Amino acid sequence: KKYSIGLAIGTNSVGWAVITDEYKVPSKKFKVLGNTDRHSIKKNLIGALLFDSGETAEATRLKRTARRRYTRRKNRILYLQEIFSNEMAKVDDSFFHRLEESFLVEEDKKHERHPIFGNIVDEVAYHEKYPTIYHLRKKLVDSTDKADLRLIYLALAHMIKFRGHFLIEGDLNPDNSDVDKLFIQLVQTYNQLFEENPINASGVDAKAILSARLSKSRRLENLIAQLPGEKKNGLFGNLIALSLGLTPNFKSNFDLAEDTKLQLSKDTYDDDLDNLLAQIGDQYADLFLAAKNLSDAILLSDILRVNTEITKAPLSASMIKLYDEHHQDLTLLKALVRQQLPEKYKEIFFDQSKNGYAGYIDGGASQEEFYKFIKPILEKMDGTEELLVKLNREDLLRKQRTFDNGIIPHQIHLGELHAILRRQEDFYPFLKDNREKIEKILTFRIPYYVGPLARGNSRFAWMTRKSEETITPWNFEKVVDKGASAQSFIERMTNFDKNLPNEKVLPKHSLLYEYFTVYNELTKVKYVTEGMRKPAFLSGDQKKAIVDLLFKTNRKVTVKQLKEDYFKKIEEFDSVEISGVEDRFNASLGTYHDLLKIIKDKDFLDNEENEDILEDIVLTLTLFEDREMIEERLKTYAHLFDDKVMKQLKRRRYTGWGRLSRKLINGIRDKQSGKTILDFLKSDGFANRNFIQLIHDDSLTFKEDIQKAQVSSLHEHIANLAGSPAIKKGILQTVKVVDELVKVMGRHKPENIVIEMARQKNSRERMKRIEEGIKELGSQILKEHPVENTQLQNEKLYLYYLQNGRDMYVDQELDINRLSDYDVDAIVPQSFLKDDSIDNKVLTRSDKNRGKSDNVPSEEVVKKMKNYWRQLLNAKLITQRKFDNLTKAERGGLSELDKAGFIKRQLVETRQITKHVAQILDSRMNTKYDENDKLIREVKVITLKSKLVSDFRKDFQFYKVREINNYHHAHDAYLNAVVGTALIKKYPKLESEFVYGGKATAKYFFYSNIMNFFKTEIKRPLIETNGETGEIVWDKGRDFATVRKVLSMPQVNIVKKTEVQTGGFSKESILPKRNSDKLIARKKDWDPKKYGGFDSPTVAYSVLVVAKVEKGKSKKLKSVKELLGITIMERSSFEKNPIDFLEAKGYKEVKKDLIIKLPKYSLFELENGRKRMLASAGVLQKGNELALPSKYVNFLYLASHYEKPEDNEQKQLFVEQHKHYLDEIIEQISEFSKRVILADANLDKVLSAYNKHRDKPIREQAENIIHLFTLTNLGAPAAFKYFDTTIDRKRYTSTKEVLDATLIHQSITGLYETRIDLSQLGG
RNA sequence: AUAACUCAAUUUGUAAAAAAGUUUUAGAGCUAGAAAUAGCAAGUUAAAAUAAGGCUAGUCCGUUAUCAACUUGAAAAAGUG
DNA sequence: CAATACCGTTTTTTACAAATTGAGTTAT
DNA sequence: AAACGGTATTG
Repeated sequence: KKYSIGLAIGTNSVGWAVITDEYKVPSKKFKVLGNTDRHSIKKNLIGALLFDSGETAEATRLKRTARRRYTRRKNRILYLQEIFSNEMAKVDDSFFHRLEESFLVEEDKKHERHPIFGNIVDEVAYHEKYPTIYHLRKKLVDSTDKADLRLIYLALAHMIKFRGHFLIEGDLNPDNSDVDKLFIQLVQTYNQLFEENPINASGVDAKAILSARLSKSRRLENLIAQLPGEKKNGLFGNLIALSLGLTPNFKSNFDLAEDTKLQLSKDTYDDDLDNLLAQIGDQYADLFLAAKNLSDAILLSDILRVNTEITKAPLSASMIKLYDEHHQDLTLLKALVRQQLPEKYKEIFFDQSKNGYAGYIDGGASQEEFYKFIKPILEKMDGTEELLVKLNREDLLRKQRTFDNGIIPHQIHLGELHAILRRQEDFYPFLKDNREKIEKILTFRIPYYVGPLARGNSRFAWMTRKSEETITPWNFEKVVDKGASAQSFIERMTNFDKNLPNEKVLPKHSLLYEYFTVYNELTKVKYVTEGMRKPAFLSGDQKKAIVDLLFKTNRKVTVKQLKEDYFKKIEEFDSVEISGVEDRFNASLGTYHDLLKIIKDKDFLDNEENEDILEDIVLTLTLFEDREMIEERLKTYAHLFDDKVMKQLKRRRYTGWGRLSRKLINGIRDKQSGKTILDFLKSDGFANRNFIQLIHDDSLTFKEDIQKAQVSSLHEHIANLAGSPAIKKGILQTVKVVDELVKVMGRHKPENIVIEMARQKNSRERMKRIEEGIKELGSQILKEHPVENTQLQNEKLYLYYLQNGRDMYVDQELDINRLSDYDVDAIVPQSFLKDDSIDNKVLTRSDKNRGKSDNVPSEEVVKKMKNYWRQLLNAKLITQRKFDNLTKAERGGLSELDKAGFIKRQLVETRQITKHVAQILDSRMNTKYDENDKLIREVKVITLKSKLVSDFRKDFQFYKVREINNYHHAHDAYLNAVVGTALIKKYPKLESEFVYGGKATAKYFFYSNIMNFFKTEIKRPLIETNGETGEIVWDKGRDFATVRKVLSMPQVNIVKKTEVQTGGFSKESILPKRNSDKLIARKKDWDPKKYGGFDSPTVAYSVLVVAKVEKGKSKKLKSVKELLGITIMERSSFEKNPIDFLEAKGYKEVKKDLIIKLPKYSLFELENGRKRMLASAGVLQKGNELALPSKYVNFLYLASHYEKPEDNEQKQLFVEQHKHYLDEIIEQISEFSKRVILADANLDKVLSAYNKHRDKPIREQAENIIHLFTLTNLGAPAAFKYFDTTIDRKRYTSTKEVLDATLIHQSITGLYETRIDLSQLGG
């Protein structure tokens, strides 16, 4: 009767198992529906659902936002053409049409094929005169002549279409007129102060050096080499760093506290410089106001590098510089190939397949791939000197439109747009009148805090209209309510107070929130001095004075400040011992001081009468980050403040939200006392009750008034947990298998459910970690030992680099060729913490350098290495967490309680995600109440970590080999049920920890020995029992036999979740034209034989069609049965009307009643038990699991790791004994592969390989057998190696055989099947 | 197990922007040759598209999540061994 | 028909909220 | 980032 369920919850599977009293897995007879002659079947109640990962919403979002970018850029051009429409119609009334049809081949074009002037002589003339658009852009900026309107339009349209970035705020004029002197205005402002060590400027060419072909980083070095007696990280070299753009320490420059890096482009900087200047005095911001005055020209230099006082179009002129240089260098490279290498010219200048010029210009070859190719050639010939200077500088044969124009800000483009408009407005009255309109098309940008400009058909939209009517760059302010919209952008994402759930949380930085924060910490500080019996609470008055004197004067108050500045001076004690605060108060009045600095007067802060004004100011400063909108919402308090001060508040932005509301903190009243929570936190007699105390006090009304304010789908519930969509898919399925297992078990609930649930890009972030950390350390280790990204995925090499080539425990340089002789020691030993992260790993010469094994590293070490752990910490080359764990011995180290804590974590699952899954299953199984209206827990939900079954597997030789088949998930769920239920039968004490719903030494020994009742020796007995109840928990000499027998059962229900495919219509590669039915038109009228198009559409699902086709001149109707793949693009027109769709495909007399949907993984059974899974309309997958006997699984396990005491005698002697298990396994793979795989040629290749490698070691043959299973695995054929032989995938490239096979519709567990024979439909 | 605070690190979800890439056309190829083909010249730029599309017609929406079969249901889901 | 092999859009920036993990403080 | 279905090309 009684039973339990076991579950193993992964991202790609749910393992499940039903067990009874004696840890047995029952079997039953299940109906078999359908049209076959089998009416029923025996099944074991063990199984696994397999499924493809749920994906994140990201890909979908980056597509969505780019789509919106595309539609808006189109609108940008359509705004400009609409302005030009009238006057364009008088110059050339087909001009906008010829442009829209530029894509179409001549035979589909309505107008003459030359787009700009609609004839060949004028178009050839345009290109000879304006080889690039930048040549035209410069001309229209500088020239004063009336221009052709078409030419005007094309220059503005290109600037509006490719308009650059919105990263810099406000206005940009090119100033490169005085980099030869701005530099020497700052050499003199710095040479007045440091008049006792003056810098020889020697009219040195700063114009060149700072702003060369080369970088910023280097360009500093090269300037400071040209200055005798100046450390390149000295005060002038530090300033000069900034004037480029880098963050120096500035710390030793002036010998202060911590590090005072700046950055002239960050907004922090106006306000930040007086953080350094309010240390060294206002007398030194003429050395920074001469170092902003060059922070300009250095900004623009790397793009522009053309004298700006001879063109208002420095950008286009720079582009023309690349065009001319490209022209010269190529006529030269051509001469120098002809005179010195002429046999190669065709390859370099005609062959597109090869990454020469032909490849660069007309093939698929990149600037990098081109440069890589001809460096050999260009140096394998003299004369090519100055050409190679450029190749190394990435200045050689540059295109104008390239990866690096990313840096160009929209303000540069706007400069030329403005210029051109000022020129031609003199001739074109419409341009003068619409100059501001046009400039606005380039400039306008929907604010991120407004979002889609929707009309309540966008699930993503939130913006509000003042006016129902079309939004435009021009009417935007008058029609969008930017304020309402900026607020919703935040409010629609923010929390409500969990205790008063209709009240919204306060801004984290609210003065009231911070008062709450401080008083809560402060009302539990307790002190003791001279002749006081015990330590006591602070009082009301005491807290007021401590708040008033200390908290309202310094960001941090320290325990020292509370001893020396308070108790010493007002309470007059010589020594005071305080408890509840260590070092400094976590809470602080951050906003109080921020606001004191900007509004001078403290009486205004301290005056309660105007608390509401002050809360609304910070709410404004939190809600918005647009200083305009701040200023607009702040000007209502401009009556109560100076001019100077509104310019300072306008700047004081804040970020973050509380967990609590104003109402809860300081509105709601204890009925009795009439006091708010904050009221109590300020003064609560001699009780000094906490926030969380007051919430839970029966003596007070807060507990029930909160109860009053409280308020009450599965799919919804799950999808709204915090966790990876991948793991959320596993969760929903496990809930659906549990629901099925209850139905099969007669709607009877289980006794218990035992869940356990598993734990270039990686290599580009690491390289970023490495580069930035060494830059911060200033270490030449990279020049000494250079590294490609992808070899930093070696754990020893990455740790070597993150350690600056040093032993992390000794202060000795590590030799980079000896990593082999070096240990990777865990910081917290693995014996306590199962963490394989870089966060708890370190590289050392000898692991023993750490100190003793049984703790965190030695104080001796910590003492000697510390200053070194904090260089790496300040460099991001370790995290605070690694740092805190390295140093821990100086704070005492690992307490016996700490160690016991960790041994518990290894067995007790604490992750919030797995707890919710338990809670869901508890709430769903336990729904019943008693006479007294108490919840009846009819079902215990039990949570294990994976270590328990992994240990139990290793400890009793129930080895998993993952790659034999999919059974191990099922197996794990079974072993969870048995270890689960057994464990709380032996120790009902542990329900505390495992069931939802000298004292450290004992705990420690207890949990590390908890699992001993399974073992016969450690002297303890066969039958094992519950002390109090006298229940049998484990027949140690029979219960292991039932576990061996269950794991041996060949018939385990494995189910691949069948799925309709969704996603991109096809691959995205826009292919060239080819004659081929495969190409898919990128638009209705673009025949892919003329225009190219898409390849490879995804089939959403396949559909069995029985119909007729026409054959012959005759069109005699011929019967067909086959699968047609319905593509994601097609699916919706196929569903609107199945018939019409198939009839358009060539089908007749379609039998509509035999159309079967066949989603991906649809399972078919053929001859001899052979099964196939549908991959697609014309591709199948391996649908069988190979049930290898357990004696072979174990042999493969141990064999494959001879790297395993007197226990390893029996282990290595079992392998050597049963070496003939090798042949017996090869034979099991071939009998399987011959009856079900049908890869005749691939089998011969594995057999020849096996027999050829027989004299090789057993270990090495077993590792290689484990590869051979990929031959046999369920799913898509895939390549594997045998030793050195590669066996390429034998693929199933037709679905015809399944048309006459048996379709098997499986329920989620596999227990219920509907079997269809398809030989019984096709006429 | 749970709440607030502090510090660090993660993960999820949203919006606003940028630069390329690719595709077709445009940018008169020249000269010998009956042609097959052979010499030389040339190249850096632009337009337009960037899921087909959709109706709600917005400067919106269009790749996430959810899916055995049978009956019921627009669906969500429920009933069926 | 089978064996064989090739291919696959990419980078970057700004603004924000939430939950989570894990080292501290105070509590239910 | 592979993995593995689309595609062509080869007899």
